[PDB]
Amino acid sequence: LVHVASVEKGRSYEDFQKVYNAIALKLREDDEYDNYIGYGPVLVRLAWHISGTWDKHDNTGGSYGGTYRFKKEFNDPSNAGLQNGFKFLEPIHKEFPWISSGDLFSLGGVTAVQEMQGPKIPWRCGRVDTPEDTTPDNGRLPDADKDAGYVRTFFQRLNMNDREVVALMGAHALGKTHLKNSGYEGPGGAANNVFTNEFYLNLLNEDWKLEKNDANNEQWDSKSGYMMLPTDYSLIQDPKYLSIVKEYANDQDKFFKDFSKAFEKLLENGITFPKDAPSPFIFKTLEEQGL
Ligand code: HEM
Ligand SMILES: Nc1ccc(N)nc1
Repeated sequence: LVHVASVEKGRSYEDFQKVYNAIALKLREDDEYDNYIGYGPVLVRLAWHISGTWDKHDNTGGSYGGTYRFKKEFNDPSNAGLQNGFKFLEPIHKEFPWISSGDLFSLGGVTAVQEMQGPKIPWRCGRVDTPEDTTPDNGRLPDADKDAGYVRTFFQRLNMNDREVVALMGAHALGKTHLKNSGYEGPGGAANNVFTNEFYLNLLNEDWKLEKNDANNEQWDSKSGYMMLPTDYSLIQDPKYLSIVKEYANDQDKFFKDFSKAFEKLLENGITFPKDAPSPFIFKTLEEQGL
């Protein structure tokens, strides 16, 4: 099962920078969403969930085919809430109808990370929409009520190692859990629409108490009003994860560089890029363009 990247006909860096810019401008404009968190976090989660269906064993799922647009995947219980991200991107797709769905969803996540002052994430075009019957069944995205061994084994299916898993999880500084979406409630820190290494600092420095929420699920709560999922907290229960948590808590630049690599890899799993494919694009932020 081979998915070969195919550049949208005649398109180049400038075309994709325009799509970036439209996403970034709408991120700025539609600022009220989710009690003024804005759409950044949900777009990052959308990019991850459309990628996280991948299975290295047979190359099913993954970002390439854009299959989130089909009802089976759109209505995955694991994807509850992501409809808000898709609705955000609808006017973008209308303005730029030539971009593939997988390119749009993945570019949304890259744009969100960068516009929230995160690391640059190199991004490659050429995902191609595939038919409805290529949509992966529900149940490939991870549960949150589990322990470190679960997390480790889960991410092996995505070809991610301990350092890549701990780096990716730093995205949980962003946005919040919403009780009605996932059965968990609250943010992981204070700056939840700015991309920082706060997730690791909060894991190490807050006083965490294991409580039940209003959906009768356990989660870890701090008196500052932050929360951790059981799978988040597992990163300080397992000694191998804990060492990497401490590394990223103590080195912002290292976290940014490792996140950027892991997130690009996540968004590109399953895709074969021709030797003659364009190099990865690194988009300028609005701020860098004076826009
Ligand atoms: C063991 C792996 C993970 C689990 C179990 C997990 C679980 C969750 C859950 C339950 C939520 C709350 C959804 C809702 O109520 O709205 C959430 C939110 C989020 N997740 Fe994860 N996640 C995992 C990994 C990741 C990864 C790898 C990324 C991306 C690099 C990521 C990005 C996000 C973001 C940005 C949000 C906030 C969304 C919002 O505010 O709307 N997650 N995750
Ligand atoms: N989205 C999110 C926020 C906080 C935590 N701990 N996990 C996930």
